[PDB]
Formats: sequence, C-alpha cells, structure tokens
Amino acid sequence: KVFGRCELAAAMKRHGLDNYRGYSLGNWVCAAKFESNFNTQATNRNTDGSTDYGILQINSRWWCNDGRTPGSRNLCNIPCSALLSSDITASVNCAKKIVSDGNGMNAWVAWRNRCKGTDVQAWIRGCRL
Ligand SMILES: [Cl-]
Ligand SMILES: [Cl-]
Ligand SMILES: [Cl-]
Ligand SMILES: [Cl-]
Ligand SMILES: [Cl-]
Ligand SMILES: [Cl-]
Ligand SMILES: [Cl-]
Ligand code: NA
Repeated sequence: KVFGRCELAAAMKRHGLDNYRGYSLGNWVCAAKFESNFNTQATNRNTDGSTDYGILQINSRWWCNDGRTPGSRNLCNIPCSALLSSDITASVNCAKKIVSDGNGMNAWVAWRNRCKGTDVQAWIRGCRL
C-alpha cells in the first residue's frame, strides 16, 4: 500500500505513535516519507546482507527474522514479511521498541539526516487528525 501523507498520519495516530517517546506525529511521517516514500512494501538490502522492511525500513540485523541475516537478532519477535502489510500495526509495534532502545529516532539514519531539527509539523499540516 502507498499511503497519502495525512492518511498515514491518521493511521500512525490510530496506533498510538503520535508523541510516542515524545516524538510528534510529523517526525514519524517525515521518517516514513524518506525511509519508504509511504510504501508499505518497500524492501532495501544493506551492504552487510541485512535487509530493511516496510514503511519505517526496520532492519533484519536486530528487529525481525528473514532467515537470511546470519548472526542477527529478532527483537520484535516477528517475521520481517509482517512489516510489509497494508495494516501498519506490526511496523508501529516494532518501531515503538526501536525508539525506546536508547537513541530515540536517531536509529533511523534518514530521520537524523533529513527530518531531525526541521519543521516536521509541515508533514501533518492540513490533516484532519
Ligand atoms: Cl508527501
Ligand atoms: Cl509534528
Ligand atoms: Cl536470519
Ligand atoms: Cl532475538
Ligand atoms: Cl519468522
Ligand atoms: Cl493501518
Ligand atoms: Cl529521545
Ligand atoms: Na534478524
């Protein structure tokens, strides 16, 4: 599924991400935009052989099981394929564990490089939330 901006903002708020660990909804929408372009089916292989999955590009090195990331963990206790669903519940639940892990949203390098410090409220501007 390819979400629209306000459609995703609404779904993220529906699943309790708005202001989770103090990160406003615009931070989450901006991270999704630059990680996946709002596409739930996005996959991208890393140089080290891990893969990032879904709307928030969650990495198999730590967070989900894809059966092909030797030495990796599965701290969200989910198959990485669950992170590609039209329903974002699994991605949200796992993202809540990642952003609690100690470095907040810096875990998402695209958030650190493209969203952090910016006018992230623009991402929810106009949305009926
Ligand atoms: Cl957009
Ligand atoms: Cl915001
Ligand atoms: Cl594996
Ligand atoms: Cl594990
Ligand atoms: Cl699995
Ligand atoms: Cl959803
Ligand atoms: Cl923080
Ligand atoms: Na893994």
